[PDB]
Amino acid sequence: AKHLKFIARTVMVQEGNVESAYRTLNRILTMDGLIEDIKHRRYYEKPCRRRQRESYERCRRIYNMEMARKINFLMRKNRADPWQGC
Amino acid sequence: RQFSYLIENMARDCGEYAHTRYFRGGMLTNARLLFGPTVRLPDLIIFLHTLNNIFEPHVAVRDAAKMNIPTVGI
Amino acid sequence: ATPSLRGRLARFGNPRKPVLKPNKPLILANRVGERRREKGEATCITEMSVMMACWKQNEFRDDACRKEIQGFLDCAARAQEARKMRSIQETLGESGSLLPNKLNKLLQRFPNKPYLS
Amino acid sequence: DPPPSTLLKDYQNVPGIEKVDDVVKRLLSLEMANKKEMLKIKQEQFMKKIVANPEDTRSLEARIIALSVKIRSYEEHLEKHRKDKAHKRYLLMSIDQRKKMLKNLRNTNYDVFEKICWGLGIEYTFPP
Amino acid sequence: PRYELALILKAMQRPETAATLKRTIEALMDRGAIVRDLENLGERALPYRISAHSQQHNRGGYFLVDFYAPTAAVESMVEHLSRDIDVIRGNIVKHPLTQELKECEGIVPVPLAEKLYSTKKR
Amino acid sequence: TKFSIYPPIPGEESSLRWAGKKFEEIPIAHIKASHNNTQIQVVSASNEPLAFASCGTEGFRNAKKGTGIAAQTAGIAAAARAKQKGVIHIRVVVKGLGPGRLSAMHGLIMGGLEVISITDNTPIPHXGCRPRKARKL
Amino acid sequence: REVLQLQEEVKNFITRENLEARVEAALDSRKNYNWAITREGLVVRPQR
Amino acid sequence: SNEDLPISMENPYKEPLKKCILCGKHVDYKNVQLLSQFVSPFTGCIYGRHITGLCGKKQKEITKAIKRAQIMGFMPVTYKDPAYLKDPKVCNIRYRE
Amino acid sequence: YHEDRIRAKFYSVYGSGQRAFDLFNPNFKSTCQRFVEKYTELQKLGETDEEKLFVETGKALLAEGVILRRVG
RNA sequence: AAACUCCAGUUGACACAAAAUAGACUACGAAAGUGGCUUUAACAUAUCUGAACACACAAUAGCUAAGACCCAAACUGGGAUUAGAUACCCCACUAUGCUUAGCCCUAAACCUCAACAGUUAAAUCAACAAAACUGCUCGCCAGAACACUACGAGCCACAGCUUAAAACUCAAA
Ligand code: FES
Ligand SMILES: [K+]
Ligand SMILES: [K+]
Ligand SMILES: [K+]
Ligand SMILES: [Mg+2]
Ligand SMILES: [Mg+2]
Ligand SMILES: [Mg+2]
Ligand SMILES: [Mg+2]
Ligand SMILES: [Mg+2]
Ligand SMILES: [Mg+2]
Ligand SMILES: [Mg+2]
Ligand SMILES: [Mg+2]
Ligand SMILES: [Mg+2]
Ligand SMILES: [Mg+2]
Ligand SMILES: [Mg+2]
Ligand SMILES: [Mg+2]
Ligand SMILES: [Mg+2]
Ligand SMILES: [Mg+2]
Ligand SMILES: [Mg+2]
Repeated sequence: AKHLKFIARTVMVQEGNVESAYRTLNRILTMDGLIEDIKHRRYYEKPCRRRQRESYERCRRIYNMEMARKINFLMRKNRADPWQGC
Repeated sequence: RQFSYLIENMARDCGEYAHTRYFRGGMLTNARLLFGPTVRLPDLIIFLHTLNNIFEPHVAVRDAAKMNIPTVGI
Repeated sequence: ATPSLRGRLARFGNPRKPVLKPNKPLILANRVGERRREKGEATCITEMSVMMACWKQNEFRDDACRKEIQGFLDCAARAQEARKMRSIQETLGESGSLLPNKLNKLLQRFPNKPYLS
Repeated sequence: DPPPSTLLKDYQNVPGIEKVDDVVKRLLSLEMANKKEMLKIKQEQFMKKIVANPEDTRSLEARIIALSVKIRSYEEHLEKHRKDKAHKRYLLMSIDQRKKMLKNLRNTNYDVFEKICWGLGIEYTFPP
Repeated sequence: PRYELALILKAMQRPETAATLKRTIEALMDRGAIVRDLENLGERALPYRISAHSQQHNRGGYFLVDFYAPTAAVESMVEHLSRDIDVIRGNIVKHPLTQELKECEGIVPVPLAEKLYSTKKR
Repeated sequence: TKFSIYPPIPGEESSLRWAGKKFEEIPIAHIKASHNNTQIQVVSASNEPLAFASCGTEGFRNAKKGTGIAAQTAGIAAAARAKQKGVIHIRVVVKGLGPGRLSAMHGLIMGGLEVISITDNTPIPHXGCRPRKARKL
Repeated sequence: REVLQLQEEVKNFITRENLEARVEAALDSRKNYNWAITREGLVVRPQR
Repeated sequence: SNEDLPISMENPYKEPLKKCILCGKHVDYKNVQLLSQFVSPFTGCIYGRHITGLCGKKQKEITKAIKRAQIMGFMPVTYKDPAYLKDPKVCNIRYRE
Repeated sequence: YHEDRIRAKFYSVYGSGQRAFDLFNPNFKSTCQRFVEKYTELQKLGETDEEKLFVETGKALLAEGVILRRVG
């Protein structure tokens, strides 16, 4: 309200491509966490519930990043069987 | 499996026996049912690899001991 | 980098209060989840809303709304074929990073070992 | 309390501190320092006044003096912060730990126990 | 102790800015402060609009005053700046150069936590 | 010169122009995309109102207002009244995550207006008023 | 060593005598605290 | 005994510990140029250490400096100051496809 | 091993040699091993300084025709 | 549907309310708790355990008195649903959540895992959970239900809190 306008959360359109500008804006707001933040703020999340959600989301990140790390580590072994028939 | 062919040939050349394939449950502890009541089991089992393909001990290591068969193993 | 797990769980020897309260053991399974079918939505409504606009102005006379009708008709045909295309490429995995079925056979060969042998 | 013009414990024994500009004396005095610097001067005065060896900080005498200075600081803090329950707990615990020191000093060295009580103005009381 | 006064002044002409700085440094001295230096950071657009003393401000002159003062002078000086109509925003912080930065050897890697779960077969 | 997605900063000397007008001079289309409605107001750079349309002013009622096609219709209506007043290029400022967030922008384009930028101004309190309690569904 | 260094600095401190002169001298000067860091850990001073 | 036996010592090939780009440098709330390199251009949001690559000590120093600078009148809150958009990109994040 | 300190410094100063290791030859000698052997010989001649014993070793090899391109 | 229509949108001025991002950090505090900024004061114990006979604390709700009041919100009213709907869904609004000064002293106050010291070898080990143990000390427990109850006692508590049984009943829990 006291800041300058048309600087924050502003994406310029190129060659009249408004779809790509909106997708870029939506991608910006998503990566910075604003879209998920806006949604969680529609109704009050009681602190006990917020702490449980944060714990769940942090455990999911650890599991997902460790499973992804194992997938990338083993992907080289997806090559054809070198000893087929034995 | 990199050495299955090599090991199978070494056994045939020395006049002995090789089992480099998937090991089916009970080859040793249930041999009489699988082969016959008069089947003679091995007197010595030599493991050139003691682990299976999921990095666990080959089941025959435990089953060789159950049948009181001495094992040589790398 | 995976977030740290040191001192995060309620355990003997850990003085602080627990940071994480996992309802499931933080241990990698030998399988990944199945490809989740994406929520479908009504399509071609933009073309459907141009056809139904001319009708309102042309007393629902198809003779005056030919170009808009032909647009909506073609758009529905493209979306009908597009679903047929996607389905084939989804099963083939032409665009997927890997198929859960193929990615689980690979994990079967290198199973996570939470126990001693 | 020591005068504000008092020099800091670190700068009191540097050679030539008495010939520096007055401005430099203000910047090295208690007036320009936090209260913890004033408490170090109070602890030093009590040590020389009471303990036989003012350099031995691990003796039971020095600990009673060190803890007694902390107790007076908490009492002054709580005079201005009467709803500070955290520091009120620290005061009551510190008083309980000084009594445990004074008890052990009375049992081991009575002559020193008497000098500590006179020097610090402590009236030892037997528990009920 | 040593403090740093971050002073944003109303955008004014050179004569009124000098009178405001002198009036502010004298207030520090009247409270027992030893003023060490005065630095001009330049007049610039504020990061946002600031309302101060029934006026709206979009530009301001950024100044720093490095000084030593007794702990009791800080509270009394903050009250003085709140009444000066030529000051947009003034904050007194502990001088950053007093805090000595500890040496750092580098990033110590954290190994994946082990033995979180018993090795029994599940 | 390469394209910059960052808008031109007022007071600096940019070369971008739209019908001879600078970015600071392009009118603004304010889209309020609510959960049950979408409101579109086009204003000049001096904050003069030029056109207003919402799903309710376009004859939609109750749950039909909270649809994409209802917002698209509101966009076309606002574009038509704005085009008569001399508006071609607009800066879009959308606040809210309602269903007509993107559809309201399409209607502005189908109505003859050219969108040169998109701005999100969805209010996010940084700590603010306590929202209503969660629903039991 | 700290008392010696401090004794020299006090010569350049502001007093009621040089206050007006030090104010005018400050209004003519500019102090810049801005600088940027690079991916290599190098400081990039401003172009002034 | 025997000369060829291994000897006890510390790893001679051990690599020096890695350092953050700000290791050994002072983080001041008045250096808005540096602080601006760790906030989002579009939203002004402070980047987490997984994006900035800073160590824990400097992530805290940067965070505390930003919050101080913002409320003291040195740094904008809702966007990165456009003056600093052309500074070196030290954060690992890409917003364009 | 004691020579591991010499190998760590050699790799830092001169990097890995552009010559390729042949781990099949049981008597293979790399540029680093050649440096270590000369470094050991000069130490047995009574020299005890480390920074001096390292600079003289490089010169000896250059005289023998060895290519030592400093990394930096 | 009811409700508002001195309503809604843009812009400007404008908090005794709450504190995005940072935080993928795991820090501080005895616990309860503590994540906007600044400053002042400031985080007991140079053996350990130790007060249910004391002392000092103790989320939320609540009480007394005087204030503030954006938003949320028991109760209550209205709308809708329903066989009914004293609910769930929608709207409005109060106590209350805030501050000051005093009370109240309770939580699944649970990380249901006591403090201090030590160990990883032997028998590893009912099951599950967060692997199994040693030394020492305090607190606590001894079938279910009756019973967070009765009586007595203490207490700023008067529909309260703490301490806390018995009879009858069952072969289980
Ligand atoms: S790694 Fe040294 S301060 Fe960051
Ligand atoms: K956070
Ligand atoms: K905040
Ligand atoms: K619990
Ligand atoms: Mg222990
Ligand atoms: Mg559970
Ligand atoms: Mg004790
Ligand atoms: Mg309470
Ligand atoms: Mg209350
Ligand atoms: Mg309300
Ligand atoms: Mg009220
Ligand atoms: Mg408040
Ligand atoms: Mg709790
Ligand atoms: Mg308990
Ligand atoms: Mg205990
Ligand atoms: Mg019982
Ligand atoms: Mg109860
Ligand atoms: Mg009772
Ligand atoms: Mg009673």
